[PDB]
Amino acid sequence: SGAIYVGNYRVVNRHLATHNDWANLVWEDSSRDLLVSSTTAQGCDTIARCDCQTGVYYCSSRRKHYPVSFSKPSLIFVEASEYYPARYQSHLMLAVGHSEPGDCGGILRCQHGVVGIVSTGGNGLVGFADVRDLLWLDE
Ligand SMILES: NC(=O)[C@H]1CCC(=O)N(Cc2cccc3cc[nH]c23)C1
Ligand SMILES: [Zn+2]
Repeated sequence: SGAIYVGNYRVVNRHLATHNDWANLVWEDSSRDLLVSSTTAQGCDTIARCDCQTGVYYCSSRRKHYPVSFSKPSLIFVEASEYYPARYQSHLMLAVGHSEPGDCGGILRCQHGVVGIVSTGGNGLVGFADVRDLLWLDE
């Protein structure tokens, strides 16, 4: 589980979005596994605007934060799940680290702020949905 709160927006994994998220839909992309909904309260998270390839993510299946090296956003083949058939997910960053499905939503942070959220895993790998290119989150 996990969301990002910047301004009047809430960023969640599209596969974990609620009825409230869908009834206040701002933008969704199934190929990126992202969904953005609108909020009444004002969020304080800082979105990183950078090309950083090192950061720290939160892993709820271990209650720990882990430092990682991750790839630049790209089209990666992702195995079938109960939410999506086997497809290519775009804007995906891979890292060597522990991940379990319930870890989706855990934030990846660098020295400039929030980079993205946990979205894929398996085989000792962890994949993150990049949010740094969504400049409209600060406006
Ligand atoms: N973005 C996607 O396609 C998601 C859809 C829902 C989902 O459970 N997964 C599989 C998955 C995610 C995170 C961690 C692990 C570990 C094993 N399987 C994992 C992928
Ligand atoms: Zn950075």
